[PDB]
Amino acid sequence: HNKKFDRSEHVYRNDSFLELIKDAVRFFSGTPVHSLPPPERFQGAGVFALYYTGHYSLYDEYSRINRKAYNLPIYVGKAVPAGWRQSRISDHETRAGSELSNRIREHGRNIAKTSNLDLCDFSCRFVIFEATGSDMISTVEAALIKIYKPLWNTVVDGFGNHTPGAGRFAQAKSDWDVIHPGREWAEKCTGVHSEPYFIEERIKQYFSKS
Amino acid sequence: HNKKFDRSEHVYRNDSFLELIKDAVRFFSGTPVHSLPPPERFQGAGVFALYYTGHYSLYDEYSRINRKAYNLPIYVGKAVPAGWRQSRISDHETRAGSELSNRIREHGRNIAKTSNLDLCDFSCRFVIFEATGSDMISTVEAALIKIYKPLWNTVVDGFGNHTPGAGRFAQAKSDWDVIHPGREWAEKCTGVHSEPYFIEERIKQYFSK
DNA sequence: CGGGAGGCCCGCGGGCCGCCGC
DNA sequence: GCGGCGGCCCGCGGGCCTCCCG
Repeated sequence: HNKKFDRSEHVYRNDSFLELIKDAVRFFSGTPVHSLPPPERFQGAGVFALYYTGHYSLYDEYSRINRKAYNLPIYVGKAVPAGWRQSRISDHETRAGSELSNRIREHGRNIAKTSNLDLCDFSCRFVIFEATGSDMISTVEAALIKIYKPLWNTVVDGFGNHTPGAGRFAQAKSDWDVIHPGREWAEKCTGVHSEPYFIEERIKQYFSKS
Repeated sequence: HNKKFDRSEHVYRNDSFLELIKDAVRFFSGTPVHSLPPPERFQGAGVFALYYTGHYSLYDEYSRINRKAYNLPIYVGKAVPAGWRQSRISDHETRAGSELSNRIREHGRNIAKTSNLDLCDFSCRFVIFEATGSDMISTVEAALIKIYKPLWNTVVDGFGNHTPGAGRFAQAKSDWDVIHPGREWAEKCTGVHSEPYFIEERIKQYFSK
């Protein structure tokens, strides 16, 4: 403890970065668009976007919005370097990892298990933030989400989830699993999930705004 | 697609964003130290670190590391503003929330619950990131953890847990709990958990190079 | 039988609900 | 009945574990 509490001295303002962020976003937007997952595997961590062009009833708008360019993301994720929680890269260095390609791939697999979504109707964009750049990954991801408010980011939860595992079978599958059954593990959960009607209604709210 | 695939076309080269973290990390280091919890409540979202100065056997070494200054944190966390998960911020009708303060206190309180740690032996530092700097919170925390590798984040897991609740009761009591009862809810967990000897043996290792 | 990738655990803490004191 | 405080759900995904191919 120290006498004289003064809140002003704990606040961190440094505007320098906003322009760094808008430079990243700017760049992201012009990166080539590939199918899901990309035709080759690659090393790197970074950020990515998923785009829909199919006609599943609830999402048909995207085939309209995205008809002429990949304009609106359904989802935007990030693959951060290994070591975010414990930072234990302490005596086993690398092996330049490839965690971005891996998530993107994982997400492709999950879609491919759904009954009502066709992986052929998704594409992506992704950026690799190198060496020291890796520090941006999160911040850019937030900006992208602030700009597009992608549906699986701002209305429908659970796309990005891993299995809860035994020990957590009792919890509820996510909204994302209720409307898109089924990853196996989603079907082993006994927990009371949302009711399809509420999730569908949230989705319609999302597509009302001009 | 339509293209070739040219990994190179997706690469973002940047070097100065790292300097921003440096600035934030160094600034954090400078901020006034307060006990746990801080003497007053305050509004803001951001990052905080916790400090030990006590003599509970296993952690006694901190009383020698932090003897002269608040050097090495035992745990580093974050608190992000309300509606961050679905990017509906103080829209309508906040940003005047006080989530940083509030989590610092839930932390104090968990500690107060243990039978073998004394709250007075803990101090803290915190940084508030204001609007539009809150995008950064996540990252500063990660750097702070990379730099200080704080025992609880990197070795004695669990302090971070809120109650897992029903639905998750079959998981294993966390390392942290198994050395620091008694959070009510940890007793409800039924998974096969790690052994005190190996947890203590890991703490001994933390202080050995 | 070691390195990599994907499987299967729980960590951190966000969000929302309910109880409480205004 | 509000909003502040706690408590109890789970999102979101990191990391070790495994299984397999050398």
